[PDB]
Amino acid sequence: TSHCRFYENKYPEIDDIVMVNVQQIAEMGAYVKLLEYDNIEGMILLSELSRRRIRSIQKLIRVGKNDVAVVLRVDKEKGYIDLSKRRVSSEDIIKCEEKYQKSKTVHSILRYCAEKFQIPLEELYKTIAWPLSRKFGHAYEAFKLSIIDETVWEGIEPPSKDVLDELKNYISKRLTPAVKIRADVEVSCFSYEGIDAIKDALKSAEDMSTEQMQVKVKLVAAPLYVLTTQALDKQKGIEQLESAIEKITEVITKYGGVCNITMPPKA
Amino acid sequence: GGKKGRRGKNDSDGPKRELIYKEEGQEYAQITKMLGNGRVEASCFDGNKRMAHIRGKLRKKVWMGQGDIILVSLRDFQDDQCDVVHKYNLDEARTLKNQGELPENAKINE
Amino acid sequence: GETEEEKRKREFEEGGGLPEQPLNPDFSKLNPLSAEIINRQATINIGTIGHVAHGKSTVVRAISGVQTVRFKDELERNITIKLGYANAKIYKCQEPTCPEPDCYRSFKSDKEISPKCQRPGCPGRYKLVRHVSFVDCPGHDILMSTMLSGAAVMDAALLLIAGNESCPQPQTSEHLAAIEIMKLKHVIILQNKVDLMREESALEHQKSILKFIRGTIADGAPIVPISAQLKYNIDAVNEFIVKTIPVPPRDFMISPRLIVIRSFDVNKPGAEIEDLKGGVAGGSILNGVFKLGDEIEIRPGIVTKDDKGKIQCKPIFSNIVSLFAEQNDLKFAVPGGLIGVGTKVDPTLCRADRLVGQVVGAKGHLPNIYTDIEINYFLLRRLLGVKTDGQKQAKVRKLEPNEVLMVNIGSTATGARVVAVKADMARLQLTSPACTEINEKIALSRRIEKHWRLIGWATIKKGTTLEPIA
RNA sequence: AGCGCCGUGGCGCAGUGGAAGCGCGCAGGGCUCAUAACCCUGAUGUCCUCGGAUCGAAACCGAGCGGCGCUACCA
Ligand SMILES: Nc1nc2c(ncn2[C@@H]2O[C@H](COP(=O)(O)OP(=O)(O)CP(=O)(O)O)[C@@H](O)[C@H]2O)c(=O)[nH]1
Ligand SMILES: [Mg+2]
Ligand SMILES: [Mg+2]
Repeated sequence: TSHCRFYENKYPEIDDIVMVNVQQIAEMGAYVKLLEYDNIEGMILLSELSRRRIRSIQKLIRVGKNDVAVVLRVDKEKGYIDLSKRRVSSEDIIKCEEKYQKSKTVHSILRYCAEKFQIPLEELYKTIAWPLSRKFGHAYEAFKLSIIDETVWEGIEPPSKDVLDELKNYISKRLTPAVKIRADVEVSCFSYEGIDAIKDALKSAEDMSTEQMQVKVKLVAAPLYVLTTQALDKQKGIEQLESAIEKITEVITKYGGVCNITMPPKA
Repeated sequence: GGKKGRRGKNDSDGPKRELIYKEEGQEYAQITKMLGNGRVEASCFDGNKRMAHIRGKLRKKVWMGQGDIILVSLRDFQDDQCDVVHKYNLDEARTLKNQGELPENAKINE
Repeated sequence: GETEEEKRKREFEEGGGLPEQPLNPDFSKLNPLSAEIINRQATINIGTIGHVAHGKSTVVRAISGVQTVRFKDELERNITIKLGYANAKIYKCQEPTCPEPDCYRSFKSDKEISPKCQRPGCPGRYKLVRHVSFVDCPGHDILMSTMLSGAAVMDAALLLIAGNESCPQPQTSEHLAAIEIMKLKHVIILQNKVDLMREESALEHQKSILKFIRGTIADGAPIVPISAQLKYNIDAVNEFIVKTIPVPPRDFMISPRLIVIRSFDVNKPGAEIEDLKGGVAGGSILNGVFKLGDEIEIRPGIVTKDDKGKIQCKPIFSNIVSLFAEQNDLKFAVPGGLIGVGTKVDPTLCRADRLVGQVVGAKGHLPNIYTDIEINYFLLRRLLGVKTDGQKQAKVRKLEPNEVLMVNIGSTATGARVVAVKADMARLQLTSPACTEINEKIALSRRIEKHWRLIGWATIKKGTTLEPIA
């Protein structure tokens, strides 16, 4: 079962950008299911549908698919929403798609957990969702942290240890992402002996390949030597390759040859 | 379509007409290009490219386009130019293709 | 039942395999025809000259079987800059019964010392009479520096003329005169287009060829029809190479020297750099004998410019890690052949067309580098390689002071500036340093029709020396 | 050879974590006296092939196939 809106309230807020799945259209307008929030329909007026002049209702509505939306007025006694689609800026739709994708990933993960445990999704959200959103501001960022740092599940009471264990199993199995930091060094050496110097620089660079960050010097052509690292934190590899650059410069300068930098370490 | 049709002769020869062959100078040809002033260019089945006038009883009575088999009468005093006399509506053209009055290298089929 | 590879291995073992050279043979007793020298190293360099879109790599692979790379994804079909390399072992059939013309045969590098005679009915083997290295020269109007350097390296020549096209080809005359410049008369003229040529038209074309080569220094150059696509008329080429071309004077008392035409970086990608190789100088030894593990230095070396505009020349010191012939690792070097000397030189130093025509001298010998050279030059009356429509083929002008001219000093392609002009001598100022050891015959080219055009020969008589910084 | 890119339904593209996509084509229908414009509905797949997790794979990944681009012919 799919219920229990991600955000703070089942009913929407004022001027909150929303995220629609259209179901049918009447003469007045479109009554549309809201997927960003739990299940409650919104009314999109015909005069407030299309940026262009209205000519083809079904060409733009696309019954059975998802789209962006904006809320204008809300009813806080029984539940009613006034919605618009014309007034969506060129850039806001991008943040809308990313919010949809992350919220839908979280929804799918927790719906998987609820289906495995046969407990209503609302209870699992009661034990997992919004205390996590209070701690970190986004459940997906906290999920990534729990992938890295397991202190995320500290201070929260789960219904059972099995729930957290199987949630960790699923997140490790599905939310598995290491960034390839790649740099290019041009050896412009003209000295007497460089192959020995190249080997010594090779050893100096490769010895600092840590347990979690293994830096390897790949060879493609004569001048261009590639330096490859798998940066898990993305803030340590650049220093590793800078140290490698210092080492290779130290090795090369004293022997007689020269080395030049072509591509510094970057993501 | 239009209100023009009721002003016409109403000459309804829809049933299959008997196709007309070539007689001592009348020869078959193929429309190659459409020109202006009601004149067409016809490649005749003799290796020549004659200039054929869209002709009386044919001007605004039948409408003809590129790549249409055609019957055209020559002029003995001037061989280069000629006159389109009859048009075959792509069915008896197949029959002539099998009988091969024209070289079969000119293959024009829909 | 036996696989063809097993048959080839059995023939190779029966043929003697590839005997390994002794670590230290008695050098004074060795000759370029000795078994320990001939089995694994060539002794005569034969160059190929011809017009573009004529076919020389095809002729080379018809003769030798070793293909030229024709690389760089844009030089694959049009032209090549670096010279091609090929290796053919010349074999003769000992049996007196088989006719002499087909007794000889050029076989690949991995061929056995005594392979079976492929002629049906003859159960004889083959005797290795000579090993030669076939090198392709670029016959293109702008591609002259590499062509002239190769001609300097070459000891024998092969001119290719297409019968069906125009009889007088000016680029063929260019290459022939360039060869005449550097004291090489062993030229075997070969007609590429004999399949598509008529009975009397071929005779007329041959008569025209004989008419053209009358006043040149080369007089008795053999002329032989060959095929490049049908791959016939190769044995006669081997016979003519053996007979008309004797061994150039090259023995063991002369000082060891090297002339490098091409450089290679030995670094196979994908595999980790832990297992790599140094830098390769592809050079011919026109004089001297080398061994395993020697101490050498490239005399011109690195060229650098100071803030004061002074040209500094750094002799590239290098320890010879190994020397590679066509087939396998050798232990001593036979003079008069192209060898890949794999030394501790940087693969980056051997990356681009850097070590193109540079002289290398072993430790204990001092080739002299020069900035300003006192040269003695001889010109010709008419420019060669110009297609005039029947009006007084281009006339050579006397050289003017302060003119940039391309001088190929044996192997070094330098842009010289004229300081003064005399009746037969001149002063050349070089921004790119160049060396001089004994003679180093020089090819002169001028920029007239937007490209280098050969004008004549020259010899160095003096030079302003510069002392390299160690 | 390595690395970067990719895998139409006919072509150009899109989301790839919830299962066939859009636009341009093509067929049929609609508006119009008639055509174009415009409107409506389809009929086309192995989103390249072999596997792993999974209610789910085409995606996420890997055990490979094929085509493009940089290093560049890498003795
Ligand atoms: N029909 C025919 N083609 C030949 C013959 N000889 C050579 N060719 C053609 O020459 C073409 C290329 O040969 P190739 O040796 O690589 O060219 P090249 O002469 O080295 C170019 P450059 O002169 O600049 O060095 C081949 O495609 C071949 O068809 C021949 O005898 N007959
Ligand atoms: Mg009527
Ligand atoms: Mg070649």
